[PDB]
Amino acid sequence: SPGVVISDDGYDLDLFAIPNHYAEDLERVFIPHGLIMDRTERLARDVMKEMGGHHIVALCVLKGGYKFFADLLDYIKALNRNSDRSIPMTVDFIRLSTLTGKNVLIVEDIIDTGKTMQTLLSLVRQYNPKMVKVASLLVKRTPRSVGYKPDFVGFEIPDKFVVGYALDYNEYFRDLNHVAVISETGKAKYKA
Amino acid sequence: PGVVISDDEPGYDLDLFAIPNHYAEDLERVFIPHGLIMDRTERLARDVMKEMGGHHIVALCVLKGGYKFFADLLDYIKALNRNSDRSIPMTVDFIRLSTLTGKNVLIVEDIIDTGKTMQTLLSLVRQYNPKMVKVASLLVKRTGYKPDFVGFEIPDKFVVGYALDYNEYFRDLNHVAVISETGKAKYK
Amino acid sequence: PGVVISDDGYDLDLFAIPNHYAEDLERVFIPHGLIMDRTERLARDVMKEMGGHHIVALCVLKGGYKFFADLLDYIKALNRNSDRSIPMTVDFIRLKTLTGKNVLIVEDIIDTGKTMQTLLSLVRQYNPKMVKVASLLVKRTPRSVGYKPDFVGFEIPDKFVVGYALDYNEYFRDLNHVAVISETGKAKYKA
Amino acid sequence: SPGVVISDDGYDLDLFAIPNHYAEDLERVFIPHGLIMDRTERLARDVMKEMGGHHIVALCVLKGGYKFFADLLDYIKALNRNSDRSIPMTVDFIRLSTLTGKNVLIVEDIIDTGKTMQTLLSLVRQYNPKMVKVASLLVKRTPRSVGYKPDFVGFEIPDKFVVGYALDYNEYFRDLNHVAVISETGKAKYK
Ligand SMILES: Nc1nc2c(ncn2C[C@@H](CO)OCCP(=O)(O)O)c(=O)[nH]1
Ligand SMILES: Nc1nc2c(ncn2C[C@@H](CO)OCCP(=O)(O)O)c(=O)[nH]1
Ligand SMILES: Nc1nc2c(ncn2C[C@@H](CO)OCCP(=O)(O)O)c(=O)[nH]1
Ligand SMILES: Nc1nc2c(ncn2C[C@@H](CO)OCCP(=O)(O)O)c(=O)[nH]1
Ligand SMILES: [Mg+2]
Ligand SMILES: [Mg+2]
Ligand SMILES: [Mg+2]
Ligand SMILES: [Mg+2]
Repeated sequence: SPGVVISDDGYDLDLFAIPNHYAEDLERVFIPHGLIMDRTERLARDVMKEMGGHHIVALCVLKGGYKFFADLLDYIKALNRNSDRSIPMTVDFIRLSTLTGKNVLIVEDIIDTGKTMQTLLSLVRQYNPKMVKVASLLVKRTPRSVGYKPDFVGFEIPDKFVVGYALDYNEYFRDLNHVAVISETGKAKYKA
Repeated sequence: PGVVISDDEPGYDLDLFAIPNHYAEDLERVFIPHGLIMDRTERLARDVMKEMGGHHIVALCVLKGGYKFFADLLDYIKALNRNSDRSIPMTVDFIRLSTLTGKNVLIVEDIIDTGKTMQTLLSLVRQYNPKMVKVASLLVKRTGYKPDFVGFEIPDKFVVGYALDYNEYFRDLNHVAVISETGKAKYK
Repeated sequence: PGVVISDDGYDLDLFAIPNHYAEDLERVFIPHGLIMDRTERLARDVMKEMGGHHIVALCVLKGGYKFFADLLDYIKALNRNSDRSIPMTVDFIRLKTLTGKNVLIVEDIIDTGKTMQTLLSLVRQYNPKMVKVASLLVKRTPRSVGYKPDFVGFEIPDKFVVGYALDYNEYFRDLNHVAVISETGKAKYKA
Repeated sequence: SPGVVISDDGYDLDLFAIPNHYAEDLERVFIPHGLIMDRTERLARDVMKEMGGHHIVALCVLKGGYKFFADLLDYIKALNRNSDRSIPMTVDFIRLSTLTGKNVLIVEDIIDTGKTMQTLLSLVRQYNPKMVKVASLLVKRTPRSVGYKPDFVGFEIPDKFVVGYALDYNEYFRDLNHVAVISETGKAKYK
């Protein structure tokens, strides 16, 4: 499954709640915060359906997108809360030999080209894990794609630079809970 | 007109969201996920404080149904009043009325179909001489009355989930989804 | 008797409180989150004792709608994971079809117990199958007639509380915590 | 302020929502999940008042306590969301240079002996940040303490081994949302 597909055919900024200091820094809102949560909940169910059998090593990729790792884990925890079974789980943050013979879940916020995840997978596999599966919230339909496709995808978004929820721009838009396309005004205002 | 959901867009495939297993064959598509509703409802609260709130607000919920939306909408409204340095008094009430005279009356509805409910309701409310009468409807069914505040404009399909029910079923369904012919015959 | 708050709450400066309500409160008895956690368990106690026959949830007016909405949400949450289509009736009543029904009366606060005793007397003449009362708050008061609800959220001291579901002359609705009103705020918002 | 003080002098398990597979693994619930959130919300406000405004560096200490770090930041980001000002913020993790000239906030889940923090504070202060302040969800009231006190304290708990929310035990109890006292059955089952 390609996940929730958003074609090239989001929302107007006036239809949702937006921080006033970001009003001119955004073009449109692609994915409202609540829509992310609902999809993330289903993602957690998909993961726990196949991977959630026993002990899980959930790896968060750093840096950028910790909010998605936190929310995904909460939904996963909520499922364990009603499983009639005490299930242990390892939670760590990649940027070692603990992964050997484990069910590893790599969690990423966004995959653009796919170079990051391809490098990361070719390194985790250098050890001896039972299996490595990757769950990503966002996946760009970009011509810059190397070809990689995650095992779990939340949203498939157009090839536009997005901010909000878990994605920041020079450590801005962290208080922005919606996934939104940055504008040239915001891109320039928050330049490093 | 609010968040428009056109006829040509299919909505959301049931495979993409969390749905009660007992409602699996009873739904066709998910139009509006629960989180989408809350986000839109949050903005609607801001729109209410924009045009209203200059005077004492009387929040009117209409029975039956839509109490869930009335509850959520007021929560966002009360949240806006929390960040104010002024203690805002607000009156809540439920109808099928002397309290309305000289007040800003907000009639909260979950869905508008034929529009006959609101037309009959408006006329009676403005008889009691309010300072302002406005209507907040979560859903407007594309089936000559237009609300002041609209959450979503949905196609002509019988929807259930979130505040909306069918023979008191689908109350546990948090998403606004289109009912199927199976579910229609099932819970008739 | 549910969570017991003895005569022996919290300081206002330890929680998130509306600045305009600073002088109007003495103490915070029950933070909003603590209400939610207890309400969640209450909903399970209801399903374990009333989830046998179709439930007619009756909300008592005025006040207590917020507790009614939250209680139902946790109830509906249990129905989602039941793998069964469970129909539920919701309705409202005031200071005044139920025959052979499993009726759940939802109240926010029981003080003297006169309201519920009167209500229960009225409902039982329609001859329902079962009547049970779930109250969020129950006061330890000498003015109590002796009535005890089937489901209790919190047993609180004999103090006039506001917040969450309880208002005072249409004030304190934005207050999410159950808190004791002060003489300052009570005289400030008097009608 | 010493934070919300829980005396040695908690809540019964039968009053709150608790997973069935942890039933015999717990003695008593000290802090329900919702109570934590209400307190964490106030802490975030204290933080933003005192060290907020401009740029801060949020450091989470590994391992454990990521949950409290996530929730505290959510409340912080909620504050910045309604501030009418674009506030930048660094989020980072560290396990025992960018910090220099910045407002460093160390976020801990629990402080017991205080050996972890005094060591951590000494290292961070070497890089001459503009200031270093520490927010701990739980401060364990114990004579084993070195005498260190955080700038921000959520709860001052008795000297009992607690699990839940952000405190795990051999990677168990991660699904437990309430801070509860572990039993001997659970301390041996998850050995
Ligand atoms: N804020 C923001 N950052 C982005 C975006 N696209 C790429 N990046 C850069 C980083 C952010 O984590 O991701 C690259 C993943 P890779 O191309 O597969 O190696 C974007 O739309 N928004
Ligand atoms: N569950 C469900 N109920 C509906 C729907 N359309 C109409 N109704 C009937 C009721 C529901 O509250 O509303 C009527 C509004 P009116 O025709 O303008 O007076 C629908 O799509 N779903
Ligand atoms: N806001 C507020 N109102 C209260 C309180 N105690 C009593 N009341 C009045 C009403 C309910 O609002 O109590 C009637 C229940 P009964 O005495 O058992 O018949 C209180 O602490 N706060
Ligand atoms: N699950 C649990 N773990 C604890 C507890 N007390 C200490 N620890 C261990 C670790 C944190 O997990 O404490 C280090 C802080 P320091 O002792 O001040 O240097 C406790 O009550 N529960
Ligand atoms: Mg990332
Ligand atoms: Mg209606
Ligand atoms: Mg009442
Ligand atoms: Mg720690």
